[PDB]
Amino acid sequence: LPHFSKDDYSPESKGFVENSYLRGLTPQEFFFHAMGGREGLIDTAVKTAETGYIQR
Amino acid sequence: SLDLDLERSNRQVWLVRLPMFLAEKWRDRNNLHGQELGKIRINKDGSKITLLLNENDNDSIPHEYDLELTKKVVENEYVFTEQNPKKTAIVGTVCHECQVMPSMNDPNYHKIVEQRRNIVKLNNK
Amino acid sequence: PNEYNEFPLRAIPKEDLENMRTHLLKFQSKKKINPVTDFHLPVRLHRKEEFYPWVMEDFDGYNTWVGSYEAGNSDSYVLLSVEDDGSFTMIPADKVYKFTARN
Amino acid sequence: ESAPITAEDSWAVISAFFREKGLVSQQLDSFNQFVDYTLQDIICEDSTLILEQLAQHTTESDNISRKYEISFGKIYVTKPMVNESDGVTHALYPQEARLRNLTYSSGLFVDVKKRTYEAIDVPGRELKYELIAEESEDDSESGKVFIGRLPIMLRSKNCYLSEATESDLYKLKECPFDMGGYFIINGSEKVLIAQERSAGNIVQVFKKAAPSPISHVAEIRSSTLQVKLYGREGSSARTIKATLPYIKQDIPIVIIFRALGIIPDGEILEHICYDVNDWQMLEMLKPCVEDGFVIQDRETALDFIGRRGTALGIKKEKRIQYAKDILQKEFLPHITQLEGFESRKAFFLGYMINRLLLCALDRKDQDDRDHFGKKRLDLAGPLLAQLFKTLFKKLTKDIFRYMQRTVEEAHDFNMKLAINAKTITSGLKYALATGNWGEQKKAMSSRAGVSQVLNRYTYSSTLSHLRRTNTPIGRDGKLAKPRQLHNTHWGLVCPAETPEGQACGLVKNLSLMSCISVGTDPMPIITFLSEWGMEPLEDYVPHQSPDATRVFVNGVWHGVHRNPARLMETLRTLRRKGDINPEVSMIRDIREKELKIFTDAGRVYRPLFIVEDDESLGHKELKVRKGHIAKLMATEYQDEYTWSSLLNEGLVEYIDAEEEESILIAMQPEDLEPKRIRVSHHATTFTHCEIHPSMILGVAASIIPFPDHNQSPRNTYQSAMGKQAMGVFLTN
Amino acid sequence: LEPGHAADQEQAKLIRSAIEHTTLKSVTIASEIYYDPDPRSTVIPEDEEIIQLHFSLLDEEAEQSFDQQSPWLLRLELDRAAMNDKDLTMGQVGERIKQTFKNDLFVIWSEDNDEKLIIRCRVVRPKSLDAETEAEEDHMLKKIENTMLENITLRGVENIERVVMMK
Amino acid sequence: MTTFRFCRDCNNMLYPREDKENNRLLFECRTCSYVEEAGSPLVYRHELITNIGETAGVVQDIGSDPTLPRSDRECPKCHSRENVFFQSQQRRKDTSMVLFFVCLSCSHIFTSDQKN
Repeated sequence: LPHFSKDDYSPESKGFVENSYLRGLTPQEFFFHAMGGREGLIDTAVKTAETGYIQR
Repeated sequence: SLDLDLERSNRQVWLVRLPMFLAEKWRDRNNLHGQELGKIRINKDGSKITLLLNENDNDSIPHEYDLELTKKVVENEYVFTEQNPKKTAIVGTVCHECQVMPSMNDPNYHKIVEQRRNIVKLNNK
Repeated sequence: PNEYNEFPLRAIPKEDLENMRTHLLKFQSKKKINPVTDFHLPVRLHRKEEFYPWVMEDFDGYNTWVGSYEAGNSDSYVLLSVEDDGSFTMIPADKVYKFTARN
Repeated sequence: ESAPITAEDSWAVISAFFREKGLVSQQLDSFNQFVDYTLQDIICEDSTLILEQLAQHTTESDNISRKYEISFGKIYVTKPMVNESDGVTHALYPQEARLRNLTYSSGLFVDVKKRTYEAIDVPGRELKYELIAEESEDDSESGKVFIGRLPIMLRSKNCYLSEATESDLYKLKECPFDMGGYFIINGSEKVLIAQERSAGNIVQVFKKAAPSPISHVAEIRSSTLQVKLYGREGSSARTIKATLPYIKQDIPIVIIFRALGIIPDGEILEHICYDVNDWQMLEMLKPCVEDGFVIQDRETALDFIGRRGTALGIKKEKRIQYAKDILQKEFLPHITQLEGFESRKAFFLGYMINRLLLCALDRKDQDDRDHFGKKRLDLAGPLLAQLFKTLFKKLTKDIFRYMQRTVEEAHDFNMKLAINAKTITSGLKYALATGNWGEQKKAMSSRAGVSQVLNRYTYSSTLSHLRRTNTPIGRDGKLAKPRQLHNTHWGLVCPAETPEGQACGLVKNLSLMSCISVGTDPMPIITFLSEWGMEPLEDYVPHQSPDATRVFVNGVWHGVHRNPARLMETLRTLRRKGDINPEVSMIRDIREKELKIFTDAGRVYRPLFIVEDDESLGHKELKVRKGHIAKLMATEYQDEYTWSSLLNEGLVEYIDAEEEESILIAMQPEDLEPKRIRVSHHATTFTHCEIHPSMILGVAASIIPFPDHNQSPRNTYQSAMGKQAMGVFLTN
Repeated sequence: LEPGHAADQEQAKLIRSAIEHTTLKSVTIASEIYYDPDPRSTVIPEDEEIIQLHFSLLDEEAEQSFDQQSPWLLRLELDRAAMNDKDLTMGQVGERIKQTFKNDLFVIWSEDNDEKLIIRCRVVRPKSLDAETEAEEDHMLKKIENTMLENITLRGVENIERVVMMK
Repeated sequence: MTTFRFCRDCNNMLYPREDKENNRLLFECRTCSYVEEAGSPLVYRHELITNIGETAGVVQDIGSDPTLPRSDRECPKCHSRENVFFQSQQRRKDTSMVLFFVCLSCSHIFTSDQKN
């Protein structure tokens, strides 16, 4: 992410959310959480159709 | 129209690169009659060269520019002339390579760069 | 350090440039070639307007150079001819040709 | 008054931004660019039409050869208006178009001039034509030939709504809460959704799995060139071959250099490799030299080329000339088209194969195909330019055909009869109404869904619809990577809001501050760049200076340079001081010693702040101060000092998704000085700041409260369901 | 594995070596194609020690065939670790199968005790070769060297890329 | 390590040849009459696996890259405590995570792995 420095391997820089839903998410971990959710959304949206074909 | 004139080709010739606008302004035919239009000044160390335009010219052009050296030694470049099969005549061998840039001291630089802005805005694609 | 030398800037009139059409003659080599020794005078230069490339052949035919026109040289070069008074006269550049030696 | 900045000032600046630009500015600006500039150039491309009728030699009086010349001039555009069946003409307003099922459009007027040349056809002699008749009605209003009707997008420069005040909008009965940005076709509102495309003029290196002999590929699109490297890693046999257009068999690279004009073998490697010491580079190039050394002749390669053409049995010399012309006509057209630019093409081919071989030596990786900096967005403007070019070409072809037909009968043609003005109008109306982006005959294979009917269910639904982009990949295509969210979407795309189903990830919605570039000329940039100390590519010798920065402009190499740091500082000084418009992008890559300049159209950019080192405070700080914020408040309450005032003073900067690779941004301003858990970032060389993180969200998700306390799919679901609520879609 | 060898790691590693596919290109840290104009003596001191070993250890037939050795060499600097990993003895595996296959490549080889495992692979051809053929030394030998590295199997079974131990 | 040699006449690379009556190696240009005497029996070399130590790559003007991190380690030569540090810029899969430090003043390269 443009806010980091080159060759950074710290956990907070590689997608670690140390906050909670009661506390609140900072922007970067919010972005990483968004990608994590997008993966499962795609999973459902397509593998519905593939499983349908196999079932038929 | 076959032989080459090398009797006066021994003298070294400068290789200077002029800016497009300055070079085009110097292609004027009326000023080609051997008129003294400018002068050069060389530093003692030779690192800084200043081209000063003579006051005989119009005040619409900057009268000061600076020169930078590209290669300290320049080899395998020759200057020739061809006149009326055509008769060719070598002029000399190239000695140094220099490039012209506008001088900051002369305020007219800004003016021409202002004209450069005038060039930038009008044309579109 | 402010000592400088004086070279007046002169030019060549139209009457001389009308019958004197200039062409930049460039030779491709890794060695300092000079026509005093590497060319046996006289030399035969011909074209065998830019469709026919230039051919410069020696009297004995040992030194044959073929020259082609390279276009798009956006740098409009100038020729600084030294006169008897030490002044420099400007000559505009018309065309540039690059020469290569025959195998 | 020299104090730092608080988030309140951030919201002040954002308020100014929306008070200056608007939420639909991109469509309006693309349409204005198209109407003002591109329309003229599309006709000026093909101004001259020529008919050369030779003498039939039937009789002596039929020995005269004729030439007919047709030329075009200016373009004039009227305000929209309609002519009823009675022939009466009255200005058309959107209310009448809506209620009466009309089409909001205007008329186009073009100047036409005609010339006739006649020559005496003497056999064995060149025809010498002379000017005899020239019809040009520029001095009369009859010279303006009516050519067709063009639809107009609402609130654009031509439309009557552009300068209407609130009382003007009420008496004409507008909603003041309407923004424009849509056409009225057949009495229904249409909109064009942005279309995503992969950029051109960029060399890309790919890789292959190895059941096949292929090992690496280098692609460029300008016409396509493929320079492939065949031979597995570690083997003795190395092959590098190029695939030229209209040549099937393909021929090696050393043959290309020989045919191109570089005969000596030693110069080949100076063209390819720019570091003398490296031996692996030359080791991989050895077999190319060995194979290409056998033939020192261009003409064998040209004979190779000549055989593979459709025509067979051609004489050798004609094949030589044909293969010679192929190089300057169709080989890398994006560099140049005219004769005599061979050094540039040779060096560019060397650079391409150098990059391929570098990737082949594991010093770098494959190019990422998902990087959002290598993608352009086509708005209404470019699409209209495409269709207008096609239709104008067909119309002028039809004019030429009819004029030839009437010449065959020796009848004078009326210019007002040869033109079928219905072609342009019918084609444009059909394309905008149906959406099939192509000719009526070939609409089946054309792009679809480009034009959609505006959604007025709720106001936020209209807002979300006028800000939508489509990625034209098969929505049943199983490529997962284009669907997923990518690291380059930060701040330019809303992460929450995306459809569900087959269009998941493929349909994108911009954030509140991701604009798009219009387009600008690269010629002044190149002229200035050569002015300030750039050595041309013709006079470049690798060995004299092997530590030279390369300089690119829109993907064509123009030469090298020696001291780039001061050039970058001066260029950014001029960009920040208004000498160049800030839509131009200028990146420098230190590791590879490269400069890249982009001035094309279709790049998404967002605003950012500027960090400069203040010595009086002893550390870095923003250029913005409390005085500027006070001026902004004064101007906003007075509703001067606007957003462009900030832009031209070097206080903010527009950054695209490519320059972002070489910057550092402090997200909160207080992070620049030396509940939740916020960590102090170790950086101390900051260059920009985030105006506010909230703007990384679109328009749909800007209504959820406390969105960060929610699971992300929940934010997506509400961003979907926010377009089905019932409410006042318009106040009229 | 077998019931007896199941509990011990050593027989397991012997079997693992006996199963995996081993080829020459995998076992040479430098299978370098070098010029070998006169194999009698060299400039490199390291191979000089190996020279006199076999030059005092070659049969009369090898003395006659001295001239058959190619004007180029497959000079094999062989990695110690890779050679010892597959339990590969230098002499037997290096030469028995290789010369038995087609009687194509003879070798001057050292015992494993030298610090640098250097093999000199010199192909063997009849002197009856044609003059045009004999002139094109490099042309035959590069091709046969590639066919040598790629198409010689020292030990193992085909198509099995890797074999791995597990508990 | 075999090096390409170019003919002095037409810059073409020299091909090897043998001299049977003197039994000596020569380099000849197939286009001209130039022949030069070989100085070593080493003409070609084909290594297989590269035992190359990882390199920091281009170093010139690396201190002006503002996306590169910093450290307070002390220079072994000029005794300065400001420098730039980065991982190996060669992109092999199996490269270790060994750092590289470039000093700010003397532009000296060193590593964090001080193996004797």
